[PDB]
Amino acid sequence: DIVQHMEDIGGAPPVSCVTNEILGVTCAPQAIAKAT
Amino acid sequence: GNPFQANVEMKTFMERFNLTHHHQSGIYVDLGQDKEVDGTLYREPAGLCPIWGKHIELQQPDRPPYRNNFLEDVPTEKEYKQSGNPLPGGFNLNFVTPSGQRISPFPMELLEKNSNIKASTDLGRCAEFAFKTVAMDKNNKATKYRYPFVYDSKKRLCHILAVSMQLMEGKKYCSVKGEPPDLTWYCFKPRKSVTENHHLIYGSAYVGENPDAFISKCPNQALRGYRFGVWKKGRCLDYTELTDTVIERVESKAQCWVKTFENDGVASDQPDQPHSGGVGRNYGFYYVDTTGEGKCALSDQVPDCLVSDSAAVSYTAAGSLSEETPNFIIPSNPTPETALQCTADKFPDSFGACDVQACKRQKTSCVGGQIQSTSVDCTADEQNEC
Ligand SMILES: *[C@@H]1O[C@H](CO)[C@@H](O)[C@H](O)[C@H]1NC(C)=O
Repeated sequence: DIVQHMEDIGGAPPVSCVTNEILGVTCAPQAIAKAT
Repeated sequence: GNPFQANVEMKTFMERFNLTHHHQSGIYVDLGQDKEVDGTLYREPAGLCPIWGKHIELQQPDRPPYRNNFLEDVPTEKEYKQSGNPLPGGFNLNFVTPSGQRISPFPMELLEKNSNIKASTDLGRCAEFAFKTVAMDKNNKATKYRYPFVYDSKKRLCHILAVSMQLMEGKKYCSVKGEPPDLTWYCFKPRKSVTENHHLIYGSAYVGENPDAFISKCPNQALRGYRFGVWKKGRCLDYTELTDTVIERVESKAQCWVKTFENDGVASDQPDQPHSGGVGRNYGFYYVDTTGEGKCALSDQVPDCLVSDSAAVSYTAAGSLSEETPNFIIPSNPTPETALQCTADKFPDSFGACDVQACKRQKTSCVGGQIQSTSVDCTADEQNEC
């Protein structure tokens, strides 16, 4: 399973926003690249 | 009587070399923690110490739009459609507030005049910033997952990386320079270079949990004039005297510093999901041997003493090539230079018992207002005992 392999080497959660204490909510202005 | 363990000042100084105690994670690849986002467990970099000079080397194809640079934004879907495989861009998080302000890279000037940022050093300010950034899940709820950072001390830019992976290899999953062509991912790995990217500092977001702590707790700099050692049989044995040490001929000290980070025994969390806790061949020193050859001694034994040697420099996988404290880690108000001082007047030459197996003894003294620690020949009759 490719997802297990990715997770194993630190593959990240598929996320669009982050909260930062100084800027608040922070999001991707355009769709993030996905797969093949 | 290990002079390096003899008082409170010394114990604390020495403890800054213990990467198992203070850093507690993989060095080469830091993936020490697991975190849930939407019911899946993800690996998270977790180390408490910043890693000086570490950068992630990319192996994209050598042509536009690829830039082979991990500090470039993660790729947009658009950009990927315009390029083919492998994915372009780099590891930089490219998120913006609704007004368009970037989370990364973030100018240090804006961090030094903001009341939420309580760190004293510029490196801490950047760590703290990273620590105060968590991912949001599919319900827009804050999680406990944090992305690692890289401070660029040359540009005074703090980066949050959208990519926590540090090592990808195997032609099954990634391409080197576009070969094979159908592959999604380019290969990449952690490096330190003898010349490049010394000004880059890589860290898990957890160095900013207590943002000032790296200053007295981590081996930030190379240590000039001493060789790492372990106290054993009543004197300080430097790694040259130990069985498990790896010694290579090197052209310069820089290569040795690179080796402490790149040797295959370094603390790594890379697969199976191991947690080094920071144990591994993380320590070493450059020295000139009795015959005039420059050599590197690599060991997995945490230093608990030092052998004196003006031509030597001790390095760790965490620390810089640089041997002096830079301004970006000095508070706006540690003891790195001062802890090793004495005066002849008070510190007299004390000779330890004879180690009969090696027929040497410790000698400890004050030479040029600094502690000197070496092994000399036992006395004449003491040699009868060898
Ligand atoms: C290094 O760290 C660990 C945990 O604090 C400790 O068990 C180990 O013995 C330490 N080694 C030293 C001080 O040499």
